[PDB]
Amino acid sequence: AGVAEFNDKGELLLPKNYREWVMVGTQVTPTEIRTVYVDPESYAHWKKTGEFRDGTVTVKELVSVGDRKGPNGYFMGDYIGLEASVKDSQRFANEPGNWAFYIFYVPDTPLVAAAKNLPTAECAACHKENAKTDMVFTQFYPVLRAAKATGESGVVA
Amino acid sequence: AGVAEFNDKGELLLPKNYREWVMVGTQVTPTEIRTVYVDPESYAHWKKTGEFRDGTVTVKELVSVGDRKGPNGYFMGDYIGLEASVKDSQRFANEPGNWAFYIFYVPDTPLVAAAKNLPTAECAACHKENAKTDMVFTQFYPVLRAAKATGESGVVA
Ligand code: HEC
Ligand code: HEC
Repeated sequence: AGVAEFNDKGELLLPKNYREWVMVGTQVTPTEIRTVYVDPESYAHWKKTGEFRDGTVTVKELVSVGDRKGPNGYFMGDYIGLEASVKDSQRFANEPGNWAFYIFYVPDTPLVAAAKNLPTAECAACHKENAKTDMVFTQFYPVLRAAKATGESGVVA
Repeated sequence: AGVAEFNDKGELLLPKNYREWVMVGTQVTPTEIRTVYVDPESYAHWKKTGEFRDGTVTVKELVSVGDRKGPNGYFMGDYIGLEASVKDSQRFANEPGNWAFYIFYVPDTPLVAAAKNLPTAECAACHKENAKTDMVFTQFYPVLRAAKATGESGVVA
């Protein structure tokens, strides 16, 4: 059933300590950096199978960009947004791929402790139309690639 | 003593599964993305104390940049390099801050299974001269900031 926690009305509670999950890719929009996490048990399953288990949770964390000069570059600035997706064949039996999509906050919609699953036109449509693997954009996540192709979570000599 | 493993001649062995460690910041050079990891036990200590324990290992992983068009952005491409640093008051009693610095590979120096600690002019000098906190560039690592300032590894409502 996985790591997702839901309140009585079925809203997804803010995942806890997700920055300790496995970071699978980071993207930059030319302004924003996005960091993508997969919960450790789902990542472990992925290593073994190249599949997203029932109960998989992903988190996408949005940051502004800081500028470094010397001793030049960009770095993760302020946290400005948080999205998540959850796979559950039972709870989301009627959603495409059994995935539900969520916004916790973005440039201003204020932060909620619990989020309602979003309509397919808003989120799932793009994902199911374009994502390489089961509605997750693994074409952009080299941590997952090395994990699936070789069972590894790092370079090996 | 921490997670670092050394061979008989005192060379640091390639850390294993470091992409499962805690990613503390990602940087972009305007061409390359760099991802920075802190081993989970040292991260846990940091959460509690705002200090790098004896035995702390950090890893900096270097990637080329892929280009995404639709459905525009940049993403982590090919792995092209790996550096590490290790704090040990006993093993590195004679190094600045007791930190040793290492290159496993970069655009071509080929990959080694084990790396020798590098001279201070090459690595430690810049770090000890410019890094905010104990020779680690925490001024650029917002995961560590939120962890130290609030004990949190994620946004809380
Ligand atoms: C990244 C994303 C993630 C990370 C996990 C994954 O499925 O890859 C989540 C949980 C999420 N988004 Fe999503 N999205 C798109 C692309 C190309 C990427 C990876 C590349 C990058 O980050 O730069 C995503 C694409 C799209 C998209 C195309 C027009 C739409 C309309 C959406 N995404 C919409 C949503 C959501 C609705 C608010 C939502 C909660 C998402 N995405 C979650
Ligand atoms: C990042 C780095 C890390 C990550 C941990 C940390 O100490 O912050 C390691 C293990 C490492 N480098 Fe390092 N370095 C510099 C800066 C500003 C950052 C963070 C910003 C970013 O990644 O864009 C670093 C600075 C410098 C520098 C200034 C001229 C020098 C000469 C070096 N660094 C040299 C080295 C190493 C010698 C080959 C080496 C093994 C490093 N750094 C490791």
